[PDB]
Amino acid sequence: TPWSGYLDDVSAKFDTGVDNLQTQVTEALDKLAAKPSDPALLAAYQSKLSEYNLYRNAQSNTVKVFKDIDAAIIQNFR
Amino acid sequence: TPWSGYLDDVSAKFDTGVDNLQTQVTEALDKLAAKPSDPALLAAYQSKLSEYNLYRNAQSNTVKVFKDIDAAIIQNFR
Amino acid sequence: TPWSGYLDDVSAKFDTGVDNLQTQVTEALDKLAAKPSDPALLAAYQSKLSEYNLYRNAQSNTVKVFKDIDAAIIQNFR
Amino acid sequence: TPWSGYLDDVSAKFDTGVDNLQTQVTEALDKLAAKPSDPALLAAYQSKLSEYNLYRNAQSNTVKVFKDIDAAIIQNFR
Amino acid sequence: TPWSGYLDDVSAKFDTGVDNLQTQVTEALDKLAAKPSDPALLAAYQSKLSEYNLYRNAQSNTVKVFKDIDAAIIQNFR
Amino acid sequence: TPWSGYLDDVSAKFDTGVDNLQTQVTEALDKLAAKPSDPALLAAYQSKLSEYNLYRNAQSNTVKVFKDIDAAIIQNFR
Amino acid sequence: TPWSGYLDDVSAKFDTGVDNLQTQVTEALDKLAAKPSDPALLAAYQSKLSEYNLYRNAQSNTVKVFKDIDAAIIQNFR
Amino acid sequence: TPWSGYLDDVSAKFDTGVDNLQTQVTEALDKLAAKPSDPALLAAYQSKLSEYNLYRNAQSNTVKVFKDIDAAIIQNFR
Amino acid sequence: TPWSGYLDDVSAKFDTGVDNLQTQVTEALDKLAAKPSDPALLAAYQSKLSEYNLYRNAQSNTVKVFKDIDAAIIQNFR
Amino acid sequence: TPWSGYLDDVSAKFDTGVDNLQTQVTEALDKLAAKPSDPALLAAYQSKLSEYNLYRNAQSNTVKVFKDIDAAIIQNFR
Amino acid sequence: TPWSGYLDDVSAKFDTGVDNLQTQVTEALDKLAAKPSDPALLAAYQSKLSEYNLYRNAQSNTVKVFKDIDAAIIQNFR
Amino acid sequence: TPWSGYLDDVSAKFDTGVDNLQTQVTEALDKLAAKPSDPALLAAYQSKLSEYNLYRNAQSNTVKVFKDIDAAIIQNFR
Amino acid sequence: TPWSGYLDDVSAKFDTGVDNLQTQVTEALDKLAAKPSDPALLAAYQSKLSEYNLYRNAQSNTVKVFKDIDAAIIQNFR
Repeated sequence: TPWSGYLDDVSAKFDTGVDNLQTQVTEALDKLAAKPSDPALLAAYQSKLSEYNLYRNAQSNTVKVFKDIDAAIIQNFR
Repeated sequence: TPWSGYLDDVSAKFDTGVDNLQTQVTEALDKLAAKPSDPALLAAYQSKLSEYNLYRNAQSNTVKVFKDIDAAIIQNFR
Repeated sequence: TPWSGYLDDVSAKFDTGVDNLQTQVTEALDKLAAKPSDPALLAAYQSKLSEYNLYRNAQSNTVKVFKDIDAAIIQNFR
Repeated sequence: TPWSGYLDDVSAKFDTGVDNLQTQVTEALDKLAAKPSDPALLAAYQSKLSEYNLYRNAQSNTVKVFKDIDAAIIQNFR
Repeated sequence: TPWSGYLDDVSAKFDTGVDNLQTQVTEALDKLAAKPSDPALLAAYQSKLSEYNLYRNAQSNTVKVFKDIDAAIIQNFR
Repeated sequence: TPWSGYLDDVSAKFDTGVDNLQTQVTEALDKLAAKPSDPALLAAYQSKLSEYNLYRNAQSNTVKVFKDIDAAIIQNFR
Repeated sequence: TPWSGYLDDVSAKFDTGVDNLQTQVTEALDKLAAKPSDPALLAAYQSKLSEYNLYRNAQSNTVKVFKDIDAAIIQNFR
Repeated sequence: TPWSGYLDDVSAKFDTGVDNLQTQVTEALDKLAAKPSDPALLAAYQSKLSEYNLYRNAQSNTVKVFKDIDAAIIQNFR
Repeated sequence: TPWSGYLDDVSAKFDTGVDNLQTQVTEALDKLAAKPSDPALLAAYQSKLSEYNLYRNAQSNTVKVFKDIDAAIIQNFR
Repeated sequence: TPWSGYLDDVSAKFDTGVDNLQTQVTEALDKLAAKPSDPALLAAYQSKLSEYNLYRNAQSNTVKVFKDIDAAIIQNFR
Repeated sequence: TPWSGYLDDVSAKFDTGVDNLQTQVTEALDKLAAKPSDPALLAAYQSKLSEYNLYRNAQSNTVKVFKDIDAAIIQNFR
Repeated sequence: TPWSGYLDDVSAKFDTGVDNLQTQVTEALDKLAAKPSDPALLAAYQSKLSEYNLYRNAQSNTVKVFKDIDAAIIQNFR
Repeated sequence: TPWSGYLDDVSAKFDTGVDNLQTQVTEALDKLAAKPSDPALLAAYQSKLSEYNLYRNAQSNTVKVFKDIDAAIIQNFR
């Protein structure tokens, strides 16, 4: 069984919170690269890329906060 | 179920806000290309093309604003 | 009873300080998406969107300041 | 009571600053479309349309300036 | 007696340094909104608005500098 | 009679040293939240918030120093 | 005493640099509108109108340059 | 084996997404330079050059976005 | 004796590096405002204004760099 | 006679090391607040403010070092 | 035999993890400097330079983390 | 021997990468200024000036990137 | 004989490691201040200033590390 800590479970909630955003970004890029002059494909790709940008930034900053909460408590043991 | 974020829902309101503007531009182009010397077809195509031009510009700039609002908040987590 | 801290009460003052700005932005977007070529609707939406932009930026930066004031005091306990 | 911010009040001064310019443009267009070969109607419509053009450009650029003034101050909080 | 700190006194020097710039911007806007096609009023308003823009930017950045000078000294107490 | 130690009297000098800074910060926030796009209100709130930030930091670090002076003397009793 | 900044003084040099160009344009228009078929009046009005056109364009662009010089310096404070 | 990172693979999808656009632009230029007064050659070259213009702009901006996503995560390691 | 630091001496080298550029810009503006339709005066003023623009930008950015070099060293004292 | 310790004498060397830097910063601010759009006044104030910033940081960190040297020796008495 | 610690072995995994990225950046720069107006060479160099930028940042931050883990353990010996 | 760092060697590759582009721009300007109405001289000067424009922009941005790579590593020493 | 410790000898290796970088920065500034619009002088000064910036940062951080190594050993005497 692969072990998962508390910081893993926080980062897992973003991964399960979006259904297939990792799939939808890759598929929208492949349709865009086939014909990069379609306004229907450009506006669709702008939405999914900007959505994926806010996805990783909210994920990585959240893990950073819970790390600093835990490190402040462990220091007060000794 | 295809997942849709908040930026998807903002861009979807422009898509549902016009009924068949993507259809009307394509149909007016096909009637124009059959006979590109009809003043009734030129004036009809000028209206629909200029309407489609303002459609994508208002859509793409609106998504850009809500991205910068969200990125300013996520930065203030840590 | 839902508990509310001091940082909740600071952020609540921005929420009660505007009456229905969350409503007015959504309603102005829906009227704009119905007809995105009306100058009366574009100028109305520019005002409410720029007002909503300054709303969240002043809110999020204010909470960040009071967090750093409190964290400086808690560090000087031990 | 409909809430109005500072940027709303700046844009409202242009709206109250002209009495019925939104009415006068629409009425001059309706008289022009009835008979678009009258020089008295063409010269009247040229004046009101060019007046309405300078109206929206001075309005929209003014709101853009006060937005950038406010965003520079809010950034210097934290 | 309303208390005023050192950062208040720095920001007060910009307020007393201009006599009635807050008045002159508001009065020039009201004369402009009455007739927004007068070149004498546009050129007068461009000067006062750009002057008011440099006013707040020089004020807010100056207060930010003296804050960081003081915070560096207070940290070296303990 | 509420008892007050020496560390209470040091912290009381900051409280009496400012007249109504706790009042002025709260009142400036309430005026800002009513209309968070007024440059006169943003620049006033930047001054009072940054003044309140230096207030608590100078207060809390000063009490920390006098604690460590006293604890060094009490250790040299036995 | 009406306060005048540096950008006011730059724009004032164009106003004092021409003696009565604002008067001469208005007077030449009034003589032209009385009899708009006089070649002596048309050629006189072409000269003064084209002179007034270069007047405002050189004035407004000059103020724009000194604004961008000042804004680049104020940014390098903090 | 030539190593290829993730940013290489994103830029490679635009290169494989078009078949021979780098060839078609060069060949259309060579046919145009032989006889630069043929309307069949001018209209063919306008299409391929404008297509190649949107090709590089969509490619270079996409790589810039994924760089800023990665740099935000690497900063939150320490 | 007026004291001058190292950052004063860096900024003084730009001031002594140009002989009378502050004079030449003011004199070219006064000759331009007397007759703002002379191509010999417009082309002379374009050269001196663009020269003065690069003067302040190179000056202010240079002082900003030496400030950040010094602040990095002073931090490594304690 | 006002008593002065060794840490007073170290901090006094910075005060006597600059002649009138406390005067020059205050005078440059008063000239700037009278006309905050003069590039000669902005560049002069950038130099003196950045000089005053490095002044207090080098002063306060130096006193912190000599405090920690003395506290390490006093601890080794008993 | 050249000795290699644990921090050397962590940094060595980035060096062996890329095959010839140090070679590919240098070769792409030499081809770019020969003709710095080729879009095929600019887009190739943007990819390799941005890849090399993320390479060193992920390497240097990783070594910093394992240093702080080890220093926390060594402190708890005595 | 004149010392040259790594950033000097990167900037030197652009200088040696072009043979005499600094010479060719100056010579094409001198031939153009002798007779600025020759289409053979205008089209030759457009090519060399636009080539020199891309030369300095690619040079200066490349040095900026390697500076930020080095500054990120030096920060992780202490 | 001027005494030199171990920390002096570490800082001396940076000073002897560059031949005349202190000279080359000062000479490039003097040539730049004579004519601050020469692209050959701007690009030369960008290279030497950025080289001098990395020089002091690598020097000052290195001395800080060897200080903390020595202070950890001296503490373990008693």
